[PDB]
Amino acid sequence: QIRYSVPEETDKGTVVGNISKDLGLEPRELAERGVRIVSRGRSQLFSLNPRGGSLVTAGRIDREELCAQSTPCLVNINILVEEKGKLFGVEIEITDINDNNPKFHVGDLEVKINEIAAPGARYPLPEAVDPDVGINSLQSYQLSPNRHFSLHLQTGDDGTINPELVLERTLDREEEPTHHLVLTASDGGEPRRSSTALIQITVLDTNDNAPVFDQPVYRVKVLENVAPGTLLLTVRASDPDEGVNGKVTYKFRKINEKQSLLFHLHENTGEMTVAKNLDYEECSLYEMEIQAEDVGALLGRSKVIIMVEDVND
Ligand SMILES: *[C@H]1O[C@H](CO)[C@@H](O)[C@H](O)[C@@H]1O
Ligand SMILES: *[C@H]1O[C@H](CO)[C@@H](O)[C@H](O)[C@@H]1O
Ligand SMILES: [Ca+2]
Ligand SMILES: [Ca+2]
Ligand SMILES: [Ca+2]
Ligand SMILES: [Ca+2]
Ligand SMILES: [Ca+2]
Ligand SMILES: [Ca+2]
Ligand SMILES: [Ca+2]
Repeated sequence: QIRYSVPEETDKGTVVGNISKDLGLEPRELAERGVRIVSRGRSQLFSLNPRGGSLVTAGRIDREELCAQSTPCLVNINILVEEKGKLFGVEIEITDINDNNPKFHVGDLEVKINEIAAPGARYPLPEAVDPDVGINSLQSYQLSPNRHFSLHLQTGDDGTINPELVLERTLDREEEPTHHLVLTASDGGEPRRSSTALIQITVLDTNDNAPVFDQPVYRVKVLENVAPGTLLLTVRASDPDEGVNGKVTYKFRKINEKQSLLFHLHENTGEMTVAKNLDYEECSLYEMEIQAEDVGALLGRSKVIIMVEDVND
């Protein structure tokens, strides 16, 4: 019939309730009337103090290991007055305290997101478990300020929380490849508890940058009697894409139908040099079309105007 209560994580010899008064006895008589505890299970976590006629704690008491998720933490014990032959039921409540903040299961999480991803996409975030329940349980999720994302606290009829990261501004690894965000799980206590997990956004690459030359039109003036193999020009095209998507290949547009090449444009480094003596060819003005190509078959087109200056006259 009796109901007591006691805070958790308390010490040994801590009062639970004035049992001598509710038992119809007197303090000194507690040892005299031969009343003891019938220790069945968790009832062993308590002991009787016959000196002051009280029920006291005799071991470590923590709701997390005893009750945890259950809203009421109750321990029902049976106390027997033998001489009177009377039995009594004692229900004991346990107060939850804040000694267990919301802790994540991972200290970090990497989210691989491609640039091509349009706003509206969503990627799951870690969750922190709260051993304590109530106000001393997980209360909020805070996300460090960014420009491309937003913390969506999803909640269904299930009851629990689902923190998902929503993209609302397109990413671009050609500008910024990685991002570092902070996921703070907070708890309402005194002071407010909290833990944090790291969120690394790894922006994967897509081939969206087409090759683009340094100049629409390349211009060079060289004497006809210049030695073959002379470095006329160093052609270059830009492609900020990652690795294979950034590999640029330079070549003449009409390279396939040509017979004897007058100039050699290197496939990789794009170095344009003299192949044959320009004097014998007797050409005074060249206007050649060149192109640059990546593995995505994206083209860049440019021109090169070679003015050949005659010597002997
Ligand atoms: C998480 O947030 C709390 C405030 O809610 C801090 O007290 C704690 O140190 C951690 O930064
Ligand atoms: C949680 O987040 C904080 C940033 O507020 C980190 O400094 C900490 O190491 C933990 O990952
Ligand atoms: Ca506790
Ligand atoms: Ca607790
Ligand atoms: Ca807590
Ligand atoms: Ca891009
Ligand atoms: Ca790219
Ligand atoms: Ca490219
Ligand atoms: Ca000549």
